[PDB]
Amino acid sequence: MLTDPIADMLTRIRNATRVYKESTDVPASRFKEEILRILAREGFIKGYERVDVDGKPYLRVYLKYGPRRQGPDPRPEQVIHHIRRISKPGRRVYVGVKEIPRVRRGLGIAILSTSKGVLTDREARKLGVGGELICEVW
Amino acid sequence: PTINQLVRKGREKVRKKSKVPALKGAPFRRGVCTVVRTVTPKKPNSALRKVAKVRLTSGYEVTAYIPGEGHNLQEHSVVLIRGGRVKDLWGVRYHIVRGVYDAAGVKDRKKSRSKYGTKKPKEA
RNA sequence: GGCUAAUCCCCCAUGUGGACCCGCCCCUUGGGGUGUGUCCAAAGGGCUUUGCCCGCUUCCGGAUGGGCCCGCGUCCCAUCAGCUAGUUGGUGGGGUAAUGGCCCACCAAGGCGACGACGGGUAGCCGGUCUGAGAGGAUGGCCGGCCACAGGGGCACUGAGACACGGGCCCCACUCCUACGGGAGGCAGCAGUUAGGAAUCUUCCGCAAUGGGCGCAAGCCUGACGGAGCGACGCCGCUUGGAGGAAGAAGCCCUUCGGGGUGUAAACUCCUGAACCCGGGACGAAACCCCCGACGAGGGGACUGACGGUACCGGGGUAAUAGCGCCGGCCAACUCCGUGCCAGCAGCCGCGGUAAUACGGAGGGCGCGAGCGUUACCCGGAUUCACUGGGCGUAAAGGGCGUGUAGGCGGCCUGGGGCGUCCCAUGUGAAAGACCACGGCUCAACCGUGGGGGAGCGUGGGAUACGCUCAGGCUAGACGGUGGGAGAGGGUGGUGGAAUUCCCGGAGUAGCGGUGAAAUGCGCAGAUACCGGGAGGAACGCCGAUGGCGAAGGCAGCCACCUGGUCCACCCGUGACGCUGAGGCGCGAAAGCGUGGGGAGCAAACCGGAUUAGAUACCCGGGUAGUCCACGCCCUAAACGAUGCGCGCUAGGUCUCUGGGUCUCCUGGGGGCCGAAGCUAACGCGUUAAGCGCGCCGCCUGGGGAGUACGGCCGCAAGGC
RNA sequence: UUCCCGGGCCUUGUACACACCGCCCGUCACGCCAUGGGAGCGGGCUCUACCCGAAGUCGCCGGGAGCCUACGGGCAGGCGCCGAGGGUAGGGCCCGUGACUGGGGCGAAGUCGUAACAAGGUAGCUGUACCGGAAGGUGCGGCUGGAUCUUUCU
Ligand SMILES: [Mg+2]
Ligand SMILES: [Mg+2]
Ligand SMILES: [Mg+2]
Ligand SMILES: [Mg+2]
Ligand SMILES: [Mg+2]
Ligand SMILES: [Mg+2]
Ligand SMILES: [Mg+2]
Ligand SMILES: [Mg+2]
Ligand SMILES: [Mg+2]
Ligand SMILES: [Mg+2]
Ligand SMILES: [Mg+2]
Ligand SMILES: [Mg+2]
Ligand SMILES: [Mg+2]
Ligand SMILES: [Mg+2]
Ligand SMILES: [Mg+2]
Ligand SMILES: [Mg+2]
Ligand SMILES: [Mg+2]
Ligand SMILES: [Mg+2]
Ligand SMILES: [Mg+2]
Ligand SMILES: [Mg+2]
Ligand SMILES: [Mg+2]
Ligand SMILES: [Mg+2]
Ligand SMILES: [Mg+2]
Ligand SMILES: [Mg+2]
Ligand SMILES: [Mg+2]
Ligand SMILES: [Mg+2]
Ligand SMILES: [Mg+2]
Ligand SMILES: [Mg+2]
Ligand SMILES: [Mg+2]
Ligand SMILES: [Mg+2]
Ligand SMILES: [Mg+2]
Ligand SMILES: [Mg+2]
Ligand SMILES: [Mg+2]
Ligand SMILES: [Mg+2]
Ligand SMILES: [Mg+2]
Ligand SMILES: [Mg+2]
Ligand SMILES: [Mg+2]
Ligand SMILES: [Mg+2]
Ligand SMILES: [Mg+2]
Ligand SMILES: [Mg+2]
Ligand SMILES: [Mg+2]
Ligand SMILES: [Mg+2]
Ligand SMILES: [Mg+2]
Ligand SMILES: [Mg+2]
Ligand SMILES: [Mg+2]
Ligand SMILES: [Mg+2]
Ligand SMILES: [Mg+2]
Ligand SMILES: [Mg+2]
Ligand SMILES: [Mg+2]
Ligand SMILES: [Mg+2]
Ligand SMILES: [Mg+2]
Ligand SMILES: [Mg+2]
Ligand SMILES: [Mg+2]
Ligand SMILES: [Mg+2]
Ligand SMILES: [Mg+2]
Ligand SMILES: [Mg+2]
Ligand SMILES: [Mg+2]
Ligand SMILES: [Mg+2]
Ligand SMILES: [Mg+2]
Ligand SMILES: [Mg+2]
Ligand SMILES: [Mg+2]
Ligand SMILES: [Mg+2]
Ligand SMILES: [Mg+2]
Ligand SMILES: [Mg+2]
Ligand SMILES: [Mg+2]
Ligand SMILES: [Mg+2]
Ligand SMILES: [Mg+2]
Ligand SMILES: [Mg+2]
Ligand SMILES: [Mg+2]
Ligand SMILES: [Mg+2]
Ligand SMILES: [Mg+2]
Ligand SMILES: [Mg+2]
Ligand SMILES: [Mg+2]
Ligand SMILES: [Mg+2]
Ligand SMILES: [Mg+2]
Ligand SMILES: [Mg+2]
Ligand SMILES: [Mg+2]
Ligand SMILES: [Mg+2]
Ligand SMILES: [Mg+2]
Ligand SMILES: [Mg+2]
Ligand SMILES: [Mg+2]
Ligand SMILES: [Mg+2]
Ligand SMILES: [Mg+2]
Ligand SMILES: [Mg+2]
Ligand SMILES: [Mg+2]
Ligand SMILES: [Mg+2]
Ligand SMILES: [Mg+2]
Ligand SMILES: [Mg+2]
Ligand SMILES: [Mg+2]
Ligand SMILES: [Mg+2]
Ligand SMILES: [Mg+2]
Ligand SMILES: [Mg+2]
Ligand SMILES: [Mg+2]
Ligand SMILES: [Mg+2]
Ligand SMILES: [Mg+2]
Ligand SMILES: [Mg+2]
Ligand SMILES: [Mg+2]
Ligand SMILES: [Mg+2]
Ligand SMILES: [Mg+2]
Ligand SMILES: [Mg+2]
Ligand SMILES: [Mg+2]
Ligand SMILES: [Mg+2]
Ligand SMILES: [Mg+2]
Ligand SMILES: [Mg+2]
Ligand SMILES: [Mg+2]
Ligand SMILES: [Mg+2]
Ligand SMILES: [Mg+2]
Ligand SMILES: [Mg+2]
Ligand SMILES: [Mg+2]
Ligand SMILES: [Mg+2]
Ligand SMILES: [Mg+2]
Ligand SMILES: [Mg+2]
Ligand SMILES: [Mg+2]
Ligand SMILES: [Mg+2]
Ligand SMILES: [Mg+2]
Ligand SMILES: [Mg+2]
Ligand SMILES: [Mg+2]
Ligand SMILES: [Mg+2]
Ligand SMILES: [Mg+2]
Ligand SMILES: [Mg+2]
Ligand SMILES: [Mg+2]
Ligand SMILES: [Mg+2]
Ligand SMILES: [Mg+2]
Ligand SMILES: [Mg+2]
Ligand SMILES: [Mg+2]
Ligand SMILES: [Mg+2]
Ligand SMILES: [Mg+2]
Ligand SMILES: [Mg+2]
Ligand SMILES: [Mg+2]
Ligand SMILES: [Mg+2]
Ligand SMILES: [Mg+2]
Ligand SMILES: [Mg+2]
Ligand SMILES: [Mg+2]
Repeated sequence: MLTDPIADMLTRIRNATRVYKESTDVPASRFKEEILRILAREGFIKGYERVDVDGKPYLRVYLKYGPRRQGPDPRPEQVIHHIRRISKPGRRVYVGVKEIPRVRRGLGIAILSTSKGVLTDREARKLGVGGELICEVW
Repeated sequence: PTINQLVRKGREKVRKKSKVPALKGAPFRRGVCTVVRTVTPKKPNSALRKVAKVRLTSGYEVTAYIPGEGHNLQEHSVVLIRGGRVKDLWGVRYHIVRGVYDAAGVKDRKKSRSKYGTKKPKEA
């Protein structure tokens, strides 16, 4: 049993990208899907699809990288530099609308889960709601 | 420590210990000389440093430096304790204030008068 | 003892109404209505006395101000862990404005506590204030709000209200008065005295203003207050001049004797005019009151000052205080002389023993300037208690190991509720302060008017992703079933051979033994070496590994029995049953303790021999506890991977133990070695993580003092925590 | 080429870096400072048990034993509970001084040891135990945080 499936998914993505994998399988759930959809729309991942591994649901996530680089270490820039759980089981952070944080001066995102659904920071402000602060990504 | 651990226990505020129980809280303290003598400083230096044993208005007994060139303090004189140490001496935690009570300000000192407690000289 | 009035006290009456018992109705805690019975009122004074004023009585409501009650928030020590007898509850009663163990009677046996009760220490709390990027830390003077106390302690009376600072009773301490019986006092009010202390003001003016008490008013009272005084204690404004003035006086300092510096600085020239004199001179003041009107509304009119002859305005008018710290780095400012580990400096590192930008003076310089330094204390920096925002292989820091209690945390799908969470509205968040705007004193400090913000909490409405919860469902976690394994895992009993020692016998002499060399020691009572036989105890060669098992400590001959853990295949069963784990409980090398055994070898202590300057030591000869078994304690360790447990994720290569497979190889589970990414102070770690993440526990916070002291718990003691 | 003296290069350990003519530990003595135990004694608090108990409120009596009366009762006064505070007895805790005593910390820098750091000259460390006045030594077991006869000191 994963103790925090969301943190687990984010971490899988992190590890995956850090070795420049083309894709990564996370065990599937609705909530994970919503978080993904947000990433995909934001451009951090190419996309994701549903797939059955050992006849079990998984979300396969297609990662995204930079162009090849020059000099020593040709390895390309990451599209996801930073992916981090904020609210965790055992400390759950919830923010009001006035408290939804601007991430990397706007270049990043924060993902919130709200009673309007899973939004980004901008989405939540424009919708005027707060909620649980899920993760930072930039 | 895990968050639950801080909820259970929590960080501990660090108490501060007074380097100077001249105390009764005070900035200065009146006292009476018991001994007036000299002492030999710590390892790297050599000199005869001038100090006094003082009984205090705080009912305390302490060694005090007698800063200056010359010093008039005698056995039974009354004196004002400043506080602050002399680093190369032993357990001298306080200085005597020049210019007040029986400790007169340093004879013929032109430059830093306030420390050493001497008034302004005369001009021709 | 006697006289006497009243708005003083009391009795009958009138009952608008009201209070009480009982009944009824509506509301629902003792709220409101109603009926019968009962019970309860009043005070008079002034006037221009025919009408009005000031009052009085009962009732209902208003307003203001309080009492009591609840949720939540409110410092340190667990070396304070158990506390409690009106204690916890009940029935009845007493008491109060009123609930209430607030108090008493009787009954029940309860109440509180690791979510920290009880105990000890400290402390008035807050709006705010200081600091801080913030979070936070620290504080609560002044001003506003609340509490509490009035020399210490108890108590009540009077009243709407007090258990009453300038009221009362009692006790205690203290000061005084005393005819020795006895009395009087209460500045933590203003001012003042004294003691203590580093330190904190005038025995001022005034009732003019605002406010308060009484009075119909006139008016009286007000050390509240409005002022003035003293202290650079703080903040703010202001001054000690302004312009001209040398290819650059003197003096003083440096000098490479050429010169360089103080420096336009001065002198001097001119100009302005702080102080100061003269003149004028306030605002704060309009009501109370007078007139008309009806003592109203309205309109009109006059008295009224501490500050003060102050501020201010006009005229006149003198170049007219500067100091304090620093100048080695941090840190802005350098030279000369004097001193020679002295005298001294010092916040830290450090400077001074003959060139001292560090001591002392001087010149010069930097910084502030009516101030400048110092000491003390708070925040800061310090991310150095780390929520923001730290750690633990070797720097401090993983608990010896486990089992599990409380607690913390929790896979996938669906539905209900909406407690957390979020949103809107709304009430509250006083004033002051902070912020913003505009304004008032010439400015500012200071002050006014206005606007905004604001966590938190109350009420109402809404949202449902996440967390919670309830109901249902799934199988990927977890456990089970079946069938295979490998194993020094544990307990019990038995048994085997090598060797040592000892005893018996044979044979057999002169030494053996031991060391660097020796000696003690053993041998003619026949040793050593050799052979045969016996007794006993302890440990298991080869196999044996760089191997295996266990949670750790730890486990090695062979056999049997009892028994724990674990791995793989099948994918068969249950359906989240999970992870962690403060306490608790159990295990826990060696040594050690107790009672009994056992005793071959080894062997602390010990007895000897050498070596050595000496020996207690290193080497040699003996040797007791002990080492071994039973049982009961002890609970430490480099108990080490110096690396807590679990889960998921992130290249490979290679050797190996053990399963499965179509067995080159692949697929599990172990042990190792190199190494991706990555990490790390480095060394190193690297699918057996010291990488990336999540959950929970333990632990750290400079070195010593010190795993010490005191306390407590445990222990037979040693000693442990 | 083993040895003695001097030297060169590579490697290893090091707590040395004035650099082994080094460093540190420790004992006895000498100077100060803080502290522990502590007989006995001085004062304080607190609890429990019992005795005394002011004021006052409340309760009872208030009687041919007092005062008033409209005969309904009122006051004085007595008694009781409670009760500040005092005493006695013991229990516990906190300061004060303290004979005697244990280490500890420094300090000019003396004394004699040579344990540790190089395989520190017997590898070290360690829990426990015995021995020594102590440094230490030895036993047993553990750790690697170990290097490839004796015989000093600077
Ligand atoms: Mg790929
Ligand atoms: Mg909120
Ligand atoms: Mg004292
Ligand atoms: Mg009379
Ligand atoms: Mg009379
Ligand atoms: Mg009469
Ligand atoms: Mg009356
Ligand atoms: Mg009547
Ligand atoms: Mg009626
Ligand atoms: Mg009211
Ligand atoms: Mg203690
Ligand atoms: Mg009682
Ligand atoms: Mg009353
Ligand atoms: Mg009752
Ligand atoms: Mg609780
Ligand atoms: Mg107090
Ligand atoms: Mg601020
Ligand atoms: Mg506070
Ligand atoms: Mg106040
Ligand atoms: Mg009192
Ligand atoms: Mg009194
Ligand atoms: Mg009192
Ligand atoms: Mg009172
Ligand atoms: Mg008074
Ligand atoms: Mg004095
Ligand atoms: Mg004053
Ligand atoms: Mg007045
Ligand atoms: Mg008035
Ligand atoms: Mg009136
Ligand atoms: Mg005043
Ligand atoms: Mg000029
Ligand atoms: Mg010149
Ligand atoms: Mg003129
Ligand atoms: Mg006026
Ligand atoms: Mg006026
Ligand atoms: Mg008229
Ligand atoms: Mg009028
Ligand atoms: Mg003028
Ligand atoms: Mg003029
Ligand atoms: Mg002049
Ligand atoms: Mg500088
Ligand atoms: Mg100086
Ligand atoms: Mg000289
Ligand atoms: Mg010189
Ligand atoms: Mg020099
Ligand atoms: Mg100088
Ligand atoms: Mg200096
Ligand atoms: Mg100088
Ligand atoms: Mg100067
Ligand atoms: Mg000023
Ligand atoms: Mg901090
Ligand atoms: Mg900070
Ligand atoms: Mg600290
Ligand atoms: Mg943190
Ligand atoms: Mg915070
Ligand atoms: Mg740290
Ligand atoms: Mg461990
Ligand atoms: Mg549980
Ligand atoms: Mg969940
Ligand atoms: Mg809700
Ligand atoms: Mg609001
Ligand atoms: Mg406000
Ligand atoms: Mg305002
Ligand atoms: Mg602030
Ligand atoms: Mg203005
Ligand atoms: Mg203001
Ligand atoms: Mg609501
Ligand atoms: Mg719904
Ligand atoms: Mg739901
Ligand atoms: Mg739960
Ligand atoms: Mg279910
Ligand atoms: Mg099986
Ligand atoms: Mg076995
Ligand atoms: Mg066995
Ligand atoms: Mg045999
Ligand atoms: Mg024989
Ligand atoms: Mg024979
Ligand atoms: Mg013989
Ligand atoms: Mg012989
Ligand atoms: Mg034989
Ligand atoms: Mg025998
Ligand atoms: Mg072997
Ligand atoms: Mg081992
Ligand atoms: Mg078995
Ligand atoms: Mg088995
Ligand atoms: Mg199945
Ligand atoms: Mg089923
Ligand atoms: Mg566990
Ligand atoms: Mg446990
Ligand atoms: Mg044991
Ligand atoms: Mg043993
Ligand atoms: Mg024994
Ligand atoms: Mg032997
Ligand atoms: Mg010998
Ligand atoms: Mg021996
Ligand atoms: Mg460590
Ligand atoms: Mg340890
Ligand atoms: Mg950890
Ligand atoms: Mg491998
Ligand atoms: Mg096979
Ligand atoms: Mg493996
Ligand atoms: Mg690398
Ligand atoms: Mg590196
Ligand atoms: Mg490696
Ligand atoms: Mg792995
Ligand atoms: Mg893996
Ligand atoms: Mg891991
Ligand atoms: Mg590390
Ligand atoms: Mg310390
Ligand atoms: Mg110990
Ligand atoms: Mg005992
Ligand atoms: Mg011990
Ligand atoms: Mg040589
Ligand atoms: Mg060469
Ligand atoms: Mg070289
Ligand atoms: Mg070498
Ligand atoms: Mg080494
Ligand atoms: Mg050194
Ligand atoms: Mg040296
Ligand atoms: Mg009594
Ligand atoms: Mg009476
Ligand atoms: Mg009594
Ligand atoms: Mg002593
Ligand atoms: Mg040695
Ligand atoms: Mg040794
Ligand atoms: Mg050695
Ligand atoms: Mg030992
Ligand atoms: Mg001994
Ligand atoms: Mg020995
Ligand atoms: Mg050993
Ligand atoms: Mg170490
Ligand atoms: Mg070692
Ligand atoms: Mg020798």
